[PDB]
Amino acid sequence: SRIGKLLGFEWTDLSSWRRLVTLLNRPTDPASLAVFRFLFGFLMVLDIPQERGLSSLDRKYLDGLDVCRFPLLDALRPLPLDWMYLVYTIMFLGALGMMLGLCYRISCVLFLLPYWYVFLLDKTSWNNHSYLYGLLAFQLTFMDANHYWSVDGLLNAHRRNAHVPLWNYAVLRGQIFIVYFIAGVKKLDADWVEGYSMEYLSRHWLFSPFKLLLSEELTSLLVVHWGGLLLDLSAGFLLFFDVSRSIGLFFVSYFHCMNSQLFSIGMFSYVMLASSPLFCSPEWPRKLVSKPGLRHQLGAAFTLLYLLEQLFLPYSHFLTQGYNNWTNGLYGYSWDMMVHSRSHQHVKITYRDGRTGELGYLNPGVFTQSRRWKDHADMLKQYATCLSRLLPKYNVTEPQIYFDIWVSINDRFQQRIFDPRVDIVQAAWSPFQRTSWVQPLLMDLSPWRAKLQEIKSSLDNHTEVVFIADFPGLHLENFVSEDLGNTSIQLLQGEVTVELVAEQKNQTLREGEKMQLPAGEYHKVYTTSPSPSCYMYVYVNTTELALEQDLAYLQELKEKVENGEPTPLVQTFLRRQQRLQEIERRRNTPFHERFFRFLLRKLYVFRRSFLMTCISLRNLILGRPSLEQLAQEVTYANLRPF
Ligand SMILES: *[C@@H]1O[C@H](CO)[C@@H](O[C@@H]2O[C@H](CO)[C@@H](O)[C@H](O)[C@H]2NC(C)=O)[C@H](O)[C@H]1NC(C)=O
Ligand SMILES: *[C@@H]1O[C@H](CO)[C@@H](O[C@@H]2O[C@H](CO)[C@@H](O)[C@H](O)[C@H]2NC(C)=O)[C@H](O)[C@H]1NC(C)=O
Ligand SMILES: *[C@@H]1O[C@H](CO)[C@@H](O[C@@H]2O[C@H](CO)[C@@H](O)[C@H](O)[C@H]2NC(C)=O)[C@H](O)[C@H]1NC(C)=O
Ligand SMILES: *[C@@H]1O[C@H](CO)[C@@H](O)[C@H](O)[C@H]1NC(C)=O
Repeated sequence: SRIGKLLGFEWTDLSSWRRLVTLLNRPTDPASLAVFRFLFGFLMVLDIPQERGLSSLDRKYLDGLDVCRFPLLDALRPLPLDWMYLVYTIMFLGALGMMLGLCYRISCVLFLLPYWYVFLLDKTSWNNHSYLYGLLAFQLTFMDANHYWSVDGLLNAHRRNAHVPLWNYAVLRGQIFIVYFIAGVKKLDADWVEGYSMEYLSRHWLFSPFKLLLSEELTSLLVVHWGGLLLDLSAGFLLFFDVSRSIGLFFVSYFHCMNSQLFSIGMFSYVMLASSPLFCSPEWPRKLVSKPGLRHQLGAAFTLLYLLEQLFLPYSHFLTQGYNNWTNGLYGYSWDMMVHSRSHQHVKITYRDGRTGELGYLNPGVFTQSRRWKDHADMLKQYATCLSRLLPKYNVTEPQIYFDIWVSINDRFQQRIFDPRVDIVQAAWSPFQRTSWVQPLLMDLSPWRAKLQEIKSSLDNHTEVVFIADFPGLHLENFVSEDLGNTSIQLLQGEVTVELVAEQKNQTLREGEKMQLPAGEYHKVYTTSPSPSCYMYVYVNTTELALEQDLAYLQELKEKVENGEPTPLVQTFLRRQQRLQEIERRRNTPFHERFFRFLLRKLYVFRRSFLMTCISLRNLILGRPSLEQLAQEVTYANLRPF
């Protein structure tokens, strides 16, 4: 029958529970599962000492210097350095055991435990590939892949050349299809259909022949955005059918190779390439060489429940209102890669003393190791709690901490994200309720960006225009510098007051009015309307302005008569010229020198990781020697091999 030829199954097995159970447990050849197991083990062995932090473990959890952690659960506290090195050693031993296929269950447990522990230990390092690695580890733990091409066959003849059930293939195929389909359906965004996101990626040299047949706007619009969506849909769909197998495999391989070359994601693309050929016939590596029980019901119930859970999970942001933010939820467990970009401008942290009442300012990125806390509420709350418990170390009383964070998403209006008058230390945050101290985004200016495009077709190219939207009640204080000549402010919408404190003069502005700000003084803008206000700064100050004035003077002198202690400006210009010549030389440099330097750096990373692991194991087993020998070993370990 054509139905069973194409779909691989019949309808009459779906009529009964027992018929479905008997259908889902047909035996098959284990060769491709063993090939995928070997490839996944080798890729994880190569991937552990590079991205997970085995080399950089000594400066992430160094003793003495306290860093505000960001765990999912507040009870989690990391172990000291020797125990963390022991945990990474146990994880590497489990990865080696999964790679060689000996003692498969214990190896899968010893790989599944510390990877999930490290993934739950840190929220700032969440990504798509770590979550995919955790899901693939949890999937491959339960399956049996030790029946072909393994040391377990040599150590035991009972587990060599044996059959495997169908659901071990079905779960992995469903997982890959779920990842592809969820990425494709999450790429249907309002900012992605207009091509604003990742619009600067078309300037890369790997798109060099694509500019030969298409214009730059056409290459940036049709190929990057729509072509990626079509490639995701085709990678989801074409691998199921036997007619579209080879062309779909070629497209998947080309897409994964291009994404591996274009970005710095790591070894995610190689793992996707290793999981790509699983959709073929289950005897494809073999040609290269030459009443049901209760567990049958368990292997189907687990498959159905896991598929339902993984289908429901990426659209489960409607229950996580506590972690909800401007866009949606947390990041990483939604498969929406490369959709949004950030450009942070300024962060100001103020503190008021609880006893003296004095006001002071803190450093922007003090006591923190990451830059991902400026977009999420829970990380801000944990940072406030950490600063509240840390600030008495510097002769400070019980503090009041006020934040002021400005951010822009996908080149929009720079507006505040939180209210700067709410103390976060005494504030309330719950995972099951909507937060009350998050400013909503102003999407009403979205067509007026095109009007801003008209402003982008306005005046000199060297001029600068900044779009600022302000909430009612707040005030923006700025210091226009002395060099900022010809600085003007134009009001677009609302009612604002501009105040100069040097002469104590405040004026009200109307729509369309223009004002000239003083240079070298502090100024403030207040919103004095019930509605939020939108306005624009038009100014040009910089070395571009100075060089344009000097270029006009030199051009006038040239057309009149002529041709066209150290010197820091001349040396800076020569350094920029030498930077351009070094870029041109790197383009002209053959690949072998860069490859040798890359291999030397990777060998240094691997050697430093192995030496630090050996030093930590010697300190754990044989105790801690005197500090002179330890300092000598630290100096010897950090030395480049050469
Ligand atoms: C300083 O203010 C702004 C730049 O900050 C400029 O003002 C423009 O004035 C010129 C004519 O002088 C007009 O063509 C432009 O349309 C004005 N800018 C607007 C309305 O966007 C100019 O560089 C300086 N102002 C003056 C009066 O010279
Ligand atoms: C110009 O008018 C504004 C508008 O009232 C004044 O701004 C206020 O400043 C005072 C203290 O300077 C505060 O007590 C008020 O709460 C502010 N108003 C708002 C709505 O926040 C500004 O001080 C005036 N400047 C001069 C020089 O008179
Ligand atoms: C405003 O104009 C000044 C012109 O001096 C710009 O500054 C120079 O700034 C760069 C850093 O961006 C320094 O490396 C140079 O040494 C400065 N030149 C000097 C001091 O002669 C400045 O970037 C412009 N923009 C702002 C926001 O101030
Ligand atoms: C005041 O602060 C300094 C540095 O923070 C330190 O000596 C100590 O915490 C305080 N000293 C006294 C005498 O209270």
